[PDB]
Amino acid sequence: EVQLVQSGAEVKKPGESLKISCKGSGYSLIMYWIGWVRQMPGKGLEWMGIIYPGDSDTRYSPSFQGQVTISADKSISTAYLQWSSLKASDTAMYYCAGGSGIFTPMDVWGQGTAVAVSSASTKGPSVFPLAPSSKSTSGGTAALGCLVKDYFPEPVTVSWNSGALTSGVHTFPAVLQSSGLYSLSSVVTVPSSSLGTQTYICNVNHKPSNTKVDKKVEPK
Amino acid sequence: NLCPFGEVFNATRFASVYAWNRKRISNCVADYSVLYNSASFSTFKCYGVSPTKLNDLCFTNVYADSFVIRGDEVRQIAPGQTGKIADYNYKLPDDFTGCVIAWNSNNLDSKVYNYLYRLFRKSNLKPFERDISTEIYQAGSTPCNGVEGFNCYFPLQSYGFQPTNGVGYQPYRVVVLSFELLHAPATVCGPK
Amino acid sequence: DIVMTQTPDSLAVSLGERATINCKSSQSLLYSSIKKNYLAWYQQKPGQPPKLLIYWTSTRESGVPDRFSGSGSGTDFTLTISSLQAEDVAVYYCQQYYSTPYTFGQGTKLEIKRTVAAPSVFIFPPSDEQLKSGTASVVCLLNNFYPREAKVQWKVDNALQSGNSQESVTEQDSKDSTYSLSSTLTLSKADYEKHKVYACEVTHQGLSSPVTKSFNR
Amino acid sequence: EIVLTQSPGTLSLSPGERATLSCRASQSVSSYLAWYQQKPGQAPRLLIYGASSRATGIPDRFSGSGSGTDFTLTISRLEPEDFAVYYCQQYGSSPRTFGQGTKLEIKRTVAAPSVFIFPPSDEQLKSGTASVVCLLNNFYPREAKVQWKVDNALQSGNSQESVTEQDSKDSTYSLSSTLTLSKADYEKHKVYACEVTHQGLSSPVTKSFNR
Amino acid sequence: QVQLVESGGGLIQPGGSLRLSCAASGFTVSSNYMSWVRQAPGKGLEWVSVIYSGGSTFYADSVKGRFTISRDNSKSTLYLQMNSLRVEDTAVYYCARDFGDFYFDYWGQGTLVTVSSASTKGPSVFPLAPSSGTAALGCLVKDYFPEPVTVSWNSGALTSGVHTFPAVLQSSGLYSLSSVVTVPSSSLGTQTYICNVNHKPSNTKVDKKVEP
Ligand SMILES: *[C@@H]1O[C@H](CO)[C@@H](O[C@@H]2O[C@H](CO)[C@@H](O[C@@H]3O[C@H](CO)[C@@H](O)[C@H](O)[C@@H]3O)[C@H](O)[C@H]2NC(C)=O)[C@H](O)[C@H]1NC(C)=O
Repeated sequence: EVQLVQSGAEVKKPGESLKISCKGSGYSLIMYWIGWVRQMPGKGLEWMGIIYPGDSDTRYSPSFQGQVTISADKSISTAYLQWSSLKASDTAMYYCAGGSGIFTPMDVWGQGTAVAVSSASTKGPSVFPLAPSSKSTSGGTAALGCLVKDYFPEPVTVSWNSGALTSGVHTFPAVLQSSGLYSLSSVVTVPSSSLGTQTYICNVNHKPSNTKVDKKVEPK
Repeated sequence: NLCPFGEVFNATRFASVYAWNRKRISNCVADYSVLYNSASFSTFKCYGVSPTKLNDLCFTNVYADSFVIRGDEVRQIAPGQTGKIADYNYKLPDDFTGCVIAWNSNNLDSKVYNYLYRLFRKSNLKPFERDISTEIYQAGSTPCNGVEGFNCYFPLQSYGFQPTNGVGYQPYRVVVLSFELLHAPATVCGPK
Repeated sequence: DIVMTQTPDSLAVSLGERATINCKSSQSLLYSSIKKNYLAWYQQKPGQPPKLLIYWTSTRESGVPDRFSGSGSGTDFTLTISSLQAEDVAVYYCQQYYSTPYTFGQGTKLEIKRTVAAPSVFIFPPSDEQLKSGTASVVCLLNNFYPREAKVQWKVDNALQSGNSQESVTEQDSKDSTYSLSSTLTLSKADYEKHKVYACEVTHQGLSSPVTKSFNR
Repeated sequence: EIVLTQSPGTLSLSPGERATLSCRASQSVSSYLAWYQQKPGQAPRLLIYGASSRATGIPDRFSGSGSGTDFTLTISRLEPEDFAVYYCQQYGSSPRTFGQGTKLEIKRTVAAPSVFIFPPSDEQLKSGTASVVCLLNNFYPREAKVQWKVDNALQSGNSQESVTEQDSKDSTYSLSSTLTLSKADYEKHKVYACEVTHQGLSSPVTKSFNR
Repeated sequence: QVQLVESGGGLIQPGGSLRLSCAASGFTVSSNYMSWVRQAPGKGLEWVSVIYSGGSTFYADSVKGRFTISRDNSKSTLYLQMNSLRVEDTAVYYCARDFGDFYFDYWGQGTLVTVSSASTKGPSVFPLAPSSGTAALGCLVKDYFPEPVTVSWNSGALTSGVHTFPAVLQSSGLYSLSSVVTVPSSSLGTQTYICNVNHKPSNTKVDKKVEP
């Protein structure tokens, strides 16, 4: 059986050139036609093209003809998707899918490569506490969290008590602010009787910025 | 009760492309895993079928076509293609539903010769048509009376197939698998 | 290009109930030589690549459970799930491979129909550390509610707010089948100091009347 | 694509000798080569196909050789009509390609040039342009130097030269050197001279006229 | 016997269209491979396109999408439709009968295709009067465009001593030519010498006498 492994996430400025790769392994590879599928955030699946690695038989969708270039290198079982000049509208997740023929369903899929095209520069996140109060306590359960704001690019990993506290944790999806930066909030539901006995700390890690913040949330 | 695919793929000698062999396959079970797990093939292009799932379906009839061509001419074994092999020797329909398998056979079919292809023809072959005529090709208005000469060409040409030639010139054994399902008893099943 | 249209956009049926997704094609997908319609069904879990479930409109991929089944002919096709399970919550696409270019459906979002649950609403005034930076953020939390449809309105001293709030919704929780929503109000420090009451108003099917959470700066 | 290199670029031989032309290929073509002869003012004529087989009507003197990437065209007993451009063409891999060719010249005895100079016509002078023509007629070999000196001042940048092919009767070349000037510039000078340096001349020969 | 006669070449603006024709005799055009081969001025031979006996067509990369090869069985003629012509397309185009898409056993006389924004101009003929043994005279064919120009002396009667030099392009973009003949020094005055200059692209015929 064939598995597909794609290149890592890419962050680029507008106007630059990008080339992501899709390498397959296992027997019966010389059957699989490799296609590329685009999925913009919160949207559906868009089929860009397909290439047969054996003889570079490349066919493009009319919507993507001339916008992207699809190539292959059969000596390393790798397919490529290239942009000559990236635009902000190319920010999407790109999958490579394989099928043992043309006009055949794609059974093997890659893990996906996230591409972000923005004019913003790498910036660390600012973390602020969402302190508990009577306005955030009900039914014997208190609510608290952290505000991760103004960072670029994604992702940021948020943990509570160094990964020990997982029950009741809600980390919301990031939202792209008008300033080109991302903002995020993570909240947890805890018993209202542990606000003095227990200390709650949110662990914010932004590896692209090499930023690590351990903010403690205390009732005020 | 396995299908005789080995007699086609592993044949000691292949036929010339103008006289391509066709093996009818029916009333048998086939383990296609041997074909689609191999590493000997240089090209395995399927149209409208999935070879990796060929072990879970029953067809009414399967045709295996055998012949030898050059490496440069392998691309002509495909729907909607043009060229001397496609027009005059072996033609695939535009709605072809099957797999084209080829591999280099420079060790077996090259000598330091006998494989032939048709060079001249008035009209293009229809899909899956076999022409073995050796009649003298009349290139002018004067009848040829079956003798070679001016405006009278022998329709067949012999390949070179020498070991010192380039890769594109080397012989390539080609097996084409044709699959039809239709509305009939499907007696060609997989190991299911 | 062939057009694939799916009905509905979103569907909610309970655990063990039957889920039905339709898929209409603008053109017949039936190959003449091999009389099977060239239609496929895909499942995409949150954060996961799509997974092929059914091909040729009835044949299932190896390892696909018996609860999945496909039917249809001509230009109408249907995907059916016999006993819905919590692990089946995903987005389902129908894709044709009859001819290039390949085209997918718009997708169908499938969730778990559970009991109506009203949200738990909490508000958080901006922290003092953030205020020193010159920006104030007010966060309103809607926790563990179903259905996903809910409305949040920000009113500051009984004045409706526009263009200064953003919303985020979590995926459906894997065990309680609920949703959580957070709405953040972002203001400059000076504009935050000029007002006293900051109210978050919530409208939901499980609430008899709109719930308001407010604080005084 | 595939590139065919033809060695030499040109070659000059006396009648009754052997011509050896070489064609080399970037890739192996396995005897799928052809040789063509193109006389001046005419189309190429097929000589040899298959790198060894002679075309219909081709005399026995022409003979092909070689295989693979190295090929040789051998023409013996050269006749006064066997000198032209020769090309090699491969037909093994598409697209088919040719060579840059190999000029072939007939070698003969050295003949000194006959030098003539023609003043611009009175009819041409009315149009405002003057052309002075110097003629080198029936000379061998082809190499020759022509200098325009006006009032013993070497003139550069307003002369063009044209050379004919070898004459079929005498195997001789002919050269024309034309000096172009405006009518106003033409009237500013008195002596127009044409100096010719050739092997057949022991010393340079100058033909001049006065306006 | 085999005959291949071409026509249709001439001057054409860049981006324009031109159709070349090739009448064939001695063989059936529909049953043979037919090819067009062009030779640029001073360059080698380049294969352009081929049409198979069955009707399949193939073209070179430099002309693909612009040129079109076709045959007319009724007129026994092979055509080459040249569209979107460029200055680089300027060449002498040959008609060649192709043997199995391998080699060209018969060639046509060739036709000249000139692509330029320049306009057709007729030549001006001036005499080259003999000087004051053996004497020389000639005619000057200057400032014409495009090629070719045919020069004859005494309406074809005089052929001995004829040297018509190849045309040379001038800095103005117009071709010029000289044709000279050598004659006995005692026939200047008794024998009248007239050069016949014909420029078909401009439909110009000039018969110019020369005399000392
Ligand atoms: C035609 O001849 C070829 C050899 O030239 C045969 O292929 C061989 O098939 C056998 C099965 O009968 C393979 O053995 C098994 O192969 C798999 C894959 O490597 C391995 O997992 C097993 O342990 C076992 O060895 C054998 O490897 C394979 N050899 C090659 C070189 O492919 C073939 O069966 C003949 N028939 C057809 C219809 O092709």
